[PDB]
Amino acid sequence: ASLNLLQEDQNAGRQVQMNMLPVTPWSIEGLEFSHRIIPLYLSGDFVDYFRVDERRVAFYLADVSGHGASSAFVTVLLKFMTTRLLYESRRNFKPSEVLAHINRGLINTKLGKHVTMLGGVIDLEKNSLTYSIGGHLPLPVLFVEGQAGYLEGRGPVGLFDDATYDDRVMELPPSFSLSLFSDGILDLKEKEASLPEQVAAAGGTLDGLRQVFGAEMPDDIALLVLSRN
Amino acid sequence: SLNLLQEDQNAGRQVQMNMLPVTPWSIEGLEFSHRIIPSLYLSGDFVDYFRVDERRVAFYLADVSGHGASSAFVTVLLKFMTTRLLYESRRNGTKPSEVLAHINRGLINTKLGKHVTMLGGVIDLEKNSLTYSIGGHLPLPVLFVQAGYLEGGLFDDATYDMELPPSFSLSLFSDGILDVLPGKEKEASLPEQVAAAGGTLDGLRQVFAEMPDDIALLVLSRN
Ligand SMILES: [Mg+2]
Repeated sequence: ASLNLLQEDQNAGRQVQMNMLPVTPWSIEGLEFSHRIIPLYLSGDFVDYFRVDERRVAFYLADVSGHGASSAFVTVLLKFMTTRLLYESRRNFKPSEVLAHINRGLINTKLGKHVTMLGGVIDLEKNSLTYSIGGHLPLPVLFVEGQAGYLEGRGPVGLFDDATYDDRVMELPPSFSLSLFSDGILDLKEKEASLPEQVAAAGGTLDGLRQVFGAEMPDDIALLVLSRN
Repeated sequence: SLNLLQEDQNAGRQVQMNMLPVTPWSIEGLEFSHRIIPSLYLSGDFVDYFRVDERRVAFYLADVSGHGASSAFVTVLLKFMTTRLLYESRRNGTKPSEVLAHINRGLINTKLGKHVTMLGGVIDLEKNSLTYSIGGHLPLPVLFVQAGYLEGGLFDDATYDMELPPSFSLSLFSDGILDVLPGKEKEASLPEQVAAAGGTLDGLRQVFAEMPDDIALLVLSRN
């Protein structure tokens, strides 16, 4: 079947991204990392979290412009740049500077695609969380004791040559649950921004609640939940 | 259903159409021309060639494992690494094998089951010297003057490793070969033969399907 072969070609691209993303649930030093990406097979949403010298933990949720194959190639680039930077530190950092490097790579006529991502670096020893948002995507929702709210911040998404990126630091309670979301919200533009903050609270902050969803979605949907308690 | 996926597949095709240089493009007497014929829209075969301080020129022909979307992702990766390294290098410069190694380190460990097969070459315009470095088992480049092969990476190993005539025409080829003939070893001694008796230019490559494997060829000519 003609459709058969191209669908085989598409699932070869989906199968290839599954290996690229880390495993879940993955817990270290009390922090549990869990992600759920729901792709037309090839997604523009990609989440990645890696260990750094057992002292610093980094993670991000990125969504490339639109969806499908076109944007699926950019997620490949991001995973390369990130892991590469670590090795680039040599055998022998404000995240802002990372989103900047991510930015420079995109600008050089690289498919003319821009990615919106939320970057977060956590110091395990001093319970410090330094997050840097570069996109206009729905802010992160951290959860404490039955209540949740947005960690607000402004900006460029990496399509301008001048960074102008600003990142903020925040300390972590003994029991916390940060949640990162993609463009999809259905799971009034701004009356829909208040839903996630209230819905995430009232609902089980664990990924277990997020898994319950499994007719495709207009835009790719992907979430990352970091919790410790 | 199918029409939607077709429109998504065509998007990945148009993005790679601009990703590759224009043809034919000639500099200092050297004419670079390539012809990539995808089987399923998205191809694993990618060719690229760029200027380097107008003294040295780099070119390569890559074939990622298999074909389609899955392998199409790696080509974008190769395209980035190369143009980025030149921005990294700056003044000092410093070997096609050394770059074949930078590409090597990036792919392994960050990727599973998608190794690259490449024919690397850097030519010094000033002294008429071409430095070739092959890392894949793909069909050797076919020299043109009578033709002939040139003597010559998923593993952690890094074992990756000439004067040129006044008139010459080197040609790189993919793993795919259609000879419309009845005749592996005999099909490897034929390219050198068919390439000679046939017009060395892309002109002939332009005239002449689908799978099993994607087909792409790079032709560097000088006369
Ligand atoms: Mg999107």
